[PDB]
Amino acid sequence: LALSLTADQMVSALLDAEPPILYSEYDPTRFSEASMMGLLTNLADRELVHMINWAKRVPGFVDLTLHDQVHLLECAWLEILMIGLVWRSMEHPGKLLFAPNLLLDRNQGKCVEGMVEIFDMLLATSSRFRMMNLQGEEFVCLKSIILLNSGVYTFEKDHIHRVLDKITDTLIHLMAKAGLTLQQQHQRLAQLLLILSHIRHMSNKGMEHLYSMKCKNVVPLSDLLLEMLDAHR
Amino acid sequence: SLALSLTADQMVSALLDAEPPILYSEYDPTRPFSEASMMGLLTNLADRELVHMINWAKRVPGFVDLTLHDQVHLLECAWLEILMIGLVWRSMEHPGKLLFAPNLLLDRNQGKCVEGMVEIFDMLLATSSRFRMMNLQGEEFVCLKSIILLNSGVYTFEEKDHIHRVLDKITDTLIHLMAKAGLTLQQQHQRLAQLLLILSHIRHMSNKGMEHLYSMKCKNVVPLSDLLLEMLDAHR
Amino acid sequence: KILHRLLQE
Amino acid sequence: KILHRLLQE
Ligand SMILES: CCCOC(=O)c1ccc(O)cc1
Ligand SMILES: CCCOC(=O)c1ccc(O)cc1
Repeated sequence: LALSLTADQMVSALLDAEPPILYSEYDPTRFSEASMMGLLTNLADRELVHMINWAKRVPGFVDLTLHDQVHLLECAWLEILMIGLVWRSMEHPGKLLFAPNLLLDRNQGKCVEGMVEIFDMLLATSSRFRMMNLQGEEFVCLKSIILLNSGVYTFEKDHIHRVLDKITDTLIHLMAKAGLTLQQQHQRLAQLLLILSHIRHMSNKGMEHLYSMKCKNVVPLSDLLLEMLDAHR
Repeated sequence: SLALSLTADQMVSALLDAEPPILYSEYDPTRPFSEASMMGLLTNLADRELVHMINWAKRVPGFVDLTLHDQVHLLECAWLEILMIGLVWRSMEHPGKLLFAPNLLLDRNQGKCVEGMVEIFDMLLATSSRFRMMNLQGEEFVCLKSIILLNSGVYTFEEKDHIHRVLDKITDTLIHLMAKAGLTLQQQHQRLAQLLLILSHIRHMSNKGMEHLYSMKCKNVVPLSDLLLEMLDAHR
Repeated sequence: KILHRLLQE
Repeated sequence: KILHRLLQE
């Protein structure tokens, strides 16, 4: 029934599907390199469990075979965690809101080797969202696009592309509703989708970094996390 | 102005005019391929294409308005994406193959000759398949290629505002092309989205190709030119 | 795979 | 940097 949804219904479905914002186990009276990476990976693992439930609620997703669902999630999981992070951080210039009780400044990225470069990319994306005044309704559309798009060529396809078109229709509906002219709608749609290229880039860099932490056998990664990482070789 | 003063038709004409030539590889059919010799052909080719790319970039409206440091940054960020989209475009009329050069048309089985390369070939072939599925047009291709140049490094930066104004102009241009082609208003935004979403896949392939090239360099498989070495080093 | 298991259960 | 020089030619 995904292809039968109206724009307003798609928006409502995606807003309702949203995962909860999780807290860190961080104790504000305690950082070290091992400490910080442990907090981030612990949080990432818990977010992943909720991401799986969310994906099942994205219209069209459970129409796919289990194998195709697995493939899409394996491809997109870090992109999805990152766009979520960027969104939460949008109102905190210069900071990344990993959790309400774990709001990190750019410089704390240095507590972990190679992390600040990734932090800077995430912060620049947050700034762009701020620059564009990205709306919550737009954000949820973009996040579903990442889920359906990222692994779609690594393949079913026809249905996925029709669902993607419906999400495009929904983004455009939101812009028209907001009073943008046709020219402004097309420009903004393009601006939003071009951010997805940057998010792909950040995920690939983050995956390299993560694989590096996994080899320097120090920070423990959950079994789920290790499998998600392994899917990228 | 002057880039921002262009009409859609003038934008298309400038980009089409700026297009680099299709170059030949140094392929020698007298000897069998080895990992080293196949990689050597691709890196030698990339190096010669890079010189033409640099001169193409200078002809993309808006690019030469940037400082040299910013021009360097954008090309450093986008070069492999740009080579790859060009390869995928050349390859459209050759299902199952990659037309690296007119004298170098390779299938995935030949890609296996280089360790780790077949995975990249498979992604490029899937992208070429997607272009065919979408019936990508030459005018659309040149717009996408310029978007890559201007977009890929833009969030690693006034200068920025200038770039976004140019990017908006290219969006207007894509839409104009599609409308002139008879697409409905809804088909226009749908196709604009389909085209731009491919750029996510192109970024991914570039990142994987960059990792692979770094691996070849770190294993001394082939000697990279100073230019290639510096373009690669920009990616850490 | 664990992911396989979460997508069903 | 070589690219820097090549951009000026
Ligand atoms: C597995 C990577 C952990 O560090 C992150 O980059 C991270 C963690 C949690 C998030 O929501 C986003 C990123
Ligand atoms: C840089 C090593 C890999 O080369 C390529 O992937 C390649 C080379 C030339 C092209 O036009 C496209 C891709």
